Amino acid sequence: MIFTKEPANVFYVLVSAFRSNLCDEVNMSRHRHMVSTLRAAPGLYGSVESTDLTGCYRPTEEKTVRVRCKDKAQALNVARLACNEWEQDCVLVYKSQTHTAGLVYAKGIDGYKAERLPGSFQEVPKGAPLQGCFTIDEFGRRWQVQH
Amino acid sequence: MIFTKEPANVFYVLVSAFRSNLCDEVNMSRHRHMVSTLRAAPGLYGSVESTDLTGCYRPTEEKTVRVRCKDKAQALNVARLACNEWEQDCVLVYKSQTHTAGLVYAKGIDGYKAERLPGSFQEVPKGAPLQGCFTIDEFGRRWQVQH
Amino acid sequence: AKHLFTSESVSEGHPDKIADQISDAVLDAILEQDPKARVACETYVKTGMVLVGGEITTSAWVDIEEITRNTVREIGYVHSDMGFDANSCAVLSAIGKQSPDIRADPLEQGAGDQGLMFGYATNETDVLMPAPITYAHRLVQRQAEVRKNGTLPWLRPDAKSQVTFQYDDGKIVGIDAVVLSTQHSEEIDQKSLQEAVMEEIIKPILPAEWLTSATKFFINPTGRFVIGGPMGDCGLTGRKIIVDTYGGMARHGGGAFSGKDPSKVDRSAAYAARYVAKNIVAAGLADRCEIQVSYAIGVAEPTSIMVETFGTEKVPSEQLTLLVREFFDLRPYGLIQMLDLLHPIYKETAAYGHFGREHFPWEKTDKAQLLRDAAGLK
Amino acid sequence: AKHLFTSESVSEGHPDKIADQISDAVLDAILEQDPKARVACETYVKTGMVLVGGEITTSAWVDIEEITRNTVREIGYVHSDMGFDANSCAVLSAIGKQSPDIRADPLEQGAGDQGLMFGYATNETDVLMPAPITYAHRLVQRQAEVRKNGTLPWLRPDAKSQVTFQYDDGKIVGIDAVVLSTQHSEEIDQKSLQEAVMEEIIKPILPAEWLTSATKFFINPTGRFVIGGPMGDCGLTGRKIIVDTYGGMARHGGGAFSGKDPSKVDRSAAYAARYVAKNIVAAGLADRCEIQVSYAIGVAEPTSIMVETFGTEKVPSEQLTLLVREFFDLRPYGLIQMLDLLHPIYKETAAYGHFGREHFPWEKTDKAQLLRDAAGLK
Ligand SMILES: [Cl-]
Ligand SMILES: [Cl-]
Repeated sequence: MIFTKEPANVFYVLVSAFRSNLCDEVNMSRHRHMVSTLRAAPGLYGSVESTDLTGCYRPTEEKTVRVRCKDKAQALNVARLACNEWEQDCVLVYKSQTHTAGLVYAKGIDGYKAERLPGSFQEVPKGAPLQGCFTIDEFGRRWQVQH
Repeated sequence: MIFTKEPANVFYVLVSAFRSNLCDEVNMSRHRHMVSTLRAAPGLYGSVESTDLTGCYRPTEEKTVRVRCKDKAQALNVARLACNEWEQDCVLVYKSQTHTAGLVYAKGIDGYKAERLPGSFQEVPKGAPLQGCFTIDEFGRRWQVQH
Repeated sequence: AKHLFTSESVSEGHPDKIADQISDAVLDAILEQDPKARVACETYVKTGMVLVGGEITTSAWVDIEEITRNTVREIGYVHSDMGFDANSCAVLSAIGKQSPDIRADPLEQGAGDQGLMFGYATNETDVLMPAPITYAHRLVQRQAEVRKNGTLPWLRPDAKSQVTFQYDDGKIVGIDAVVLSTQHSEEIDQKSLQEAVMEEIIKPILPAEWLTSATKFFINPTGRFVIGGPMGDCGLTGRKIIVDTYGGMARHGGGAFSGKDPSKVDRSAAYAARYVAKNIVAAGLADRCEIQVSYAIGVAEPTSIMVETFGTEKVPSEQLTLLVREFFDLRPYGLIQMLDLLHPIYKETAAYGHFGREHFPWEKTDKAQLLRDAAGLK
Repeated sequence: AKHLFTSESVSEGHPDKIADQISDAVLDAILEQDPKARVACETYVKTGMVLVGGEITTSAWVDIEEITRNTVREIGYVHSDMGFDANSCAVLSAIGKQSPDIRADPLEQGAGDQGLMFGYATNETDVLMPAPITYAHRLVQRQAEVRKNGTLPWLRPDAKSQVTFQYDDGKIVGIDAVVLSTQHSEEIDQKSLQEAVMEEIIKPILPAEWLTSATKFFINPTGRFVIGGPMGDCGLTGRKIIVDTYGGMARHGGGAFSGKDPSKVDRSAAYAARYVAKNIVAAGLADRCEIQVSYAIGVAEPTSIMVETFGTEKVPSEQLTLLVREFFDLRPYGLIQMLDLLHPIYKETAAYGHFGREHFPWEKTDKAQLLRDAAGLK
């Protein structure tokens, strides 16, 4: 599906500040702190559009923020912030209308690896089985990178 | 296929004056005689449109005449002529545009049986296997009642 | 998998078809004198006036008023009681005539304007056309034939038809509804009109086996239809494009045909697309074929060629697209050369459909044998 | 299974769209005073004149000349250098106004005229519309937005777009050709126009990943485009029906929309067919759905209803046809009641497509949940 309502040629970053080895009390503090930092510099990171997304993996969960980035450079700054300041392994970045998703490994002070995932970030039909990693949005719709 | 070029609501009779137990010299005489009789009374039998069709069965062959009948009553007179005067078992009769075919057993002086064949009288694609009874027209196109 | 499909058609007396015939009558008159002319004629028909407008690039001299009055008179509007009189109607001309100009390759001329063209062909009928549109045209054509020859003198030019066919697994098994609205004179009563129309128009045309007891007939459902034609409703050129080509059975690019010279791809390419679509089906390559050709203004080669067989192709689809480019020259001037469109034959094509009538240059299946050999189907 | 598909669109300055907007501007003015009016307006636009004609059955008083001049002035034709001036153009009115008359069931009113209507909806896009037509509308809409806000002051109202999408197994993988013909002033040179149009119109609209090096751009392929609009070509109401609805992706019934009041099934039923088609796809019943509704003049119930899912249905096809008849009231007055069409909202719908914009009554997916429960898909 082509989400033509979304403004074209912008980048969405799904980013969390959680860890699987920490108290959820601490994780929530980290998440609030990260959201503050992103909002504090909208010129650098872009506009935070939603803070009420849940992630998943395989089943653990975490709060995730969607940041709308106006350009690829902003998206890298968000990715760098997660990987360097919040010890994240990667962030999910997908295009505006095509939702062509990829994992960005911005680890390190300079340079970055971007791995394009095969397929597009799309809603998983209700009743279909979830496999591996998926994301639930603020409306309870389930999203996954589908090949 | 719907043969819209043909005039609607008329009947076509495929009729032969052949036999499997007679000399082909005699059969040709019978065929010429039958054609003369049909042409002699166009008000009763309709218009003879082609005399250069071959039949088949199962592989024997025979010359067949196509008579265009303006009404069902004319078609019965052609069928009666074949069954009574030329000892034919049946004639093939099909509609004008839909080519909905059926066998008519007009045997006897009065009354008649009509058996609708399942399907329509249609051209058999070139290269496809012929099965059982078929008809070759004056253009060498092969025709069969297809279910 | 039963499903009802409906197609409709209008007679030559319909206001939207009067404009089409008037536009093409002007086109045919110009093509007789200057075959290489450029004509884009638009006609607007109102209650008592006919407005003929457009831009013409030719050296020919034509009398627009004489052509328009003769065209309407031939349709059968002769006095005001019918609602429109050919001899006493205003014929305004807004035609802007120019002068033709005066060394490169003629086949490399770019398209004069951009657009989309769709061609369709199916082995459903003998003439390789959708069945519902063909019989819809038969009813209105029969109505004009009966009216003119004098079988039913009380008929009047305006008439509309609509036939609802009942398919079953892709094959027609009957007719579910027939609608035939016709204009008549006040002489005939309503009850006798329905009996005459049913016996003299619907019966001779539609096959008797399709018309069962479940078939519903709507012959002038409202009531009397005395005053019609241009007075009843306005008429403009190109408002009946769907009933011209295929009805609702096939997609349409949206370009009107009537009043356009062959040099405009909005008309010639649609004829060409039908030409290649008919040949592909006639060659046995596919049971149904749909061709889309798109041109950019000022560019010779088409911007895109699409062949769709709806999964009924005897050869791989990507091979068909190669065959279309190999055999058929789809450049804007190549269409004219391979179809011989520079003749005054467009007056007859604006009445009961541009397709399905075998006496047209684009309705010839001559390259069918070549395509079959190229595809290696023996 | 790669295949190129092309769709096109025209700006609000196109002559065929000026007539559509003028016709609907008249319709909206009448609906403000008499919502139950009957309007059938046809507009013909020439080099220096606008002819507004049709038949109106209302008690409202409207100034046709004032409405027409305001509509053209808002488009942006203000002086003769553009080829058309709103303040100094002839506005002839051929409108024939009548008087409305004065107990049966209102929902049992028969259709005022026969016709075919097609509705289409696919899960290809977010708004449940074909992708090629949506982006074709974006380019021309962006051109008008840029011209009006002052980003590119040298643009002029007339503009046409055409985008060729490259499908692969039913999914878009790129764009193969972009055509953007725009009218400008003589001030700007040709080379600088292409750079500005490419950077300011094509780049912000189309996704960057689709525009590869193989994409071909045709920006004013011929040359200068200074004088355009009505002078360049004639314009008539309903000549751009295909670009309005879906482009070439879906079949069309052939009935024009602009200038027709909701009481005419040629417009309301097309909106209703889109309404039921969008709900079926939104309910998850099918990935693609096509609805055909046919009416006979003087008959309330549709003569035929056809649902086509192209073999993408999650429920048996014969069950879908029952659901359509169960939920949606398709009688000619039932369409108005279930869509609330008696409002002056048709001026906005005659510019960049009647479908795909969610602020329209027929673009609401409210019965989607009910249909899904009825089909028992949980
Ligand atoms: Cl990416
Ligand atoms: Cl029979």
